Amino acid sequence: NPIHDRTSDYHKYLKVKQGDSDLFKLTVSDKRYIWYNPDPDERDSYECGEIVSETSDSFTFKTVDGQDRQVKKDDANQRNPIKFDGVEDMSELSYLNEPAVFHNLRVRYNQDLIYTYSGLFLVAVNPFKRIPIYTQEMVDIFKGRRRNEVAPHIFAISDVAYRSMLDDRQNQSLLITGESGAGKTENTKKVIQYLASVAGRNQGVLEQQILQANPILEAFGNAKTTRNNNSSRFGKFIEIQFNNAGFISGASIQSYLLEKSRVVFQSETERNYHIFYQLLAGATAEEKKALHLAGPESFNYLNQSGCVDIKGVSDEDEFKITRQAMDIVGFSQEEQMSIFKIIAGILHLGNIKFEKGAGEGAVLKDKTALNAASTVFGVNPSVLEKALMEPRILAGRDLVAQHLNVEKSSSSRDALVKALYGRLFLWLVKKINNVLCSERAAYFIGVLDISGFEIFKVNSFEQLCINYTNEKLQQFFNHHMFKVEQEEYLKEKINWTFIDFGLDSQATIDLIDGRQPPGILALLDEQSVFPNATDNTLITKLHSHFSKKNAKYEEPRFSKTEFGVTHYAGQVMYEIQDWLEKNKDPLQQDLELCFKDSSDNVVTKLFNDPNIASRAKKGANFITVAAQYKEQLASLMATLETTNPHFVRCIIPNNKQLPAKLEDKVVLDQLRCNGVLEGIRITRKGFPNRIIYADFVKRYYLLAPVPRDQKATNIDPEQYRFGITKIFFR
Ligand SMILES: Nc1ncnc2c1ncn2[C@@H]1O[C@H](COP(=O)(O)OP(=O)(O)O)[C@@H](O)[C@H]1O
Ligand code: VO4
Ligand SMILES: [Mg+2]
Repeated sequence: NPIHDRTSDYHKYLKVKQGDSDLFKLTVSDKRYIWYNPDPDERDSYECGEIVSETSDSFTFKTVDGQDRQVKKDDANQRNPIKFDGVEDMSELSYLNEPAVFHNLRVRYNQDLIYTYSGLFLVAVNPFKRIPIYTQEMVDIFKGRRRNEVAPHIFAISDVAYRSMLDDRQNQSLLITGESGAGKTENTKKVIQYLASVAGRNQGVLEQQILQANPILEAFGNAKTTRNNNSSRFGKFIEIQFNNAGFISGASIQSYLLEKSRVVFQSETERNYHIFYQLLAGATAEEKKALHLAGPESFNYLNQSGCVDIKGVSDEDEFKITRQAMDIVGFSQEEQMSIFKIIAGILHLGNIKFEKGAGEGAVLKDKTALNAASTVFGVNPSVLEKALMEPRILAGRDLVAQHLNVEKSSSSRDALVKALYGRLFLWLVKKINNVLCSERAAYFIGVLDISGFEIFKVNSFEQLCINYTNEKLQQFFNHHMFKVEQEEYLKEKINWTFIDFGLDSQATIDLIDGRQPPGILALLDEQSVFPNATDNTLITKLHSHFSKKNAKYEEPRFSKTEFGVTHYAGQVMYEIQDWLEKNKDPLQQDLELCFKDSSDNVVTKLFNDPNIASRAKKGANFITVAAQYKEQLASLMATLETTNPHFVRCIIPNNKQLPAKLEDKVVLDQLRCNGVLEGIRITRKGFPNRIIYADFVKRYYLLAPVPRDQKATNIDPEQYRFGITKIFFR
């Protein structure tokens, strides 16, 4: 038993190293310590000091340098006894304080132990390096073990969810939180791997396909951002489905909010979606020929950030992986080819150069890019050109051709690319889901991997929707961990004295998505269907409604085009530029007519399938992006509310994507804003386990002298409470 064998990889990689003679000595010391701030300005940088004296209300301690300091016992952050250093469950700590919590995570991190329990949920600190803890052998160990019998691991939280599914015959969810680059997506992948393994029908196809969906989605939905070289630029809710038996019956992926604008624009040093680089790199010369491709430097859509490659990554090699995945998922050779033609057409489109013509309306002097694109997409070039520069619209009922200028024509070509891309993405997912749909699921374990909280020099509409989503997910944790928990206690009249954990994202949530009074999204929507609205009228309106009126909102004095929102993770300044267009998400209809006529089977679907091509209508207008997403999100949350949730809090160690470099301020801000300590305090202070008397009696009347057919209901009364319908236990 590797679990017992100090020589096992399990022991080696998942357990705290045996401390030494000396350590033993320090461990038995009678000395007492405190965590303190050598510099009170830097409240997150602590030192260890020996408590030398004490009064009824204070502690006197020595500082590093050796000097002595005094503190109210009240404000003291006592250091836990060293035997606690590296503890698997921080709820065991005697002293629950910031520096102590960070310390324990630091101890574990320093020996490559990235997983640590915080009471009922898991904390995962990104290592920024490979740790061999995810092998089959590793998986095998977790298999069916109680959380308590094994070390903290994403596999273990996965097993528990799985057991709870089968035990309670209830659906579950694995909610993995974190800011951008925290490790949500790596963890998610581990969750899937585990489930596939432990509930996989052995004798691995459905299962491998489930697995294989991954690289396809990431090649098309991930990109290098300044915070993450493999940033998920869309969110996903993966439903792992199981039959009555507990075997994996299927899976389903729901995608959210693809950052379509990345296809046409990328900030300095970032990348466009990986796929673009994989194709250019992994394409054959025969393919490169037929697609009229060159290197990324030859394309405006890939040659503006200053970055075409990611250290340690081989686009050409990933291309092969993407392709095999498509192969395993089942995409036909023809399908794949159309897929690449679409990518290639996008690239050429991007190369179209509009020029001012006669007067205002634009002209296209060189048709190379235009012809190349038309040729790969299987659409008519003149038709496409007219659709770009002179699209037709109704003026009342009259039909008028517009004559767009250089700026509008480019924006339109951009809009066409974005729709091509977003719809291709949706098609890839739908294609994947259809392959994976083969059973009327008895249960599911849903894994949520969203784009996490992010802040850039320029935060736009995409950032707002992302951060809003992260704010809602945090609220869901708050709700679950504290709101609902206490209500049960209070409900069951167990004499719980309500505690205010001080964590509440409601006000921020409301500021954003409130109806009445209207929040930011409501106002954006109103202005969005207002004929004379401009980004300027929009911002003015936001300010008029929230400036000096909403606590979570700020109208900055240093800018006229930005507004600030105070999220759980920090305040973010948003630039209003393009918001109406972004919310409206327009696309000239003549563009769509051009594409519905494509000789390409895939292109056709993107434009002809109402599942992909159709826009929903809200009265006299089509639905906006905001309303639409707000709705998707609300629906997600409702679904989650029907599951038994398990939280994984991913923690980023620093902002450099470096291993072995745990930054205290970095980590502490996350622990603070995620509600980690409060969450530990609740686990401690309260009563996790509870059972209705009758299901308790019925279940086991056997330990009894007691019938099977409440009050009657030895074991110690310290760890138990008597509720009004159930009894509670620790
Ligand atoms: N458990 C882990 N093991 C190894 N590397 C990891 C782990 N978790 C995260 N990483 C590293 O951090 C990077 C960002 O992680 P990721 O899951 O993509 O973040 P996000 O939370 O943004 O999804 C990964 O590409 C990988 O380099
Ligand atoms: O960087 V991530 O949080 O996958 O968008
Ligand atoms: Mg991710």
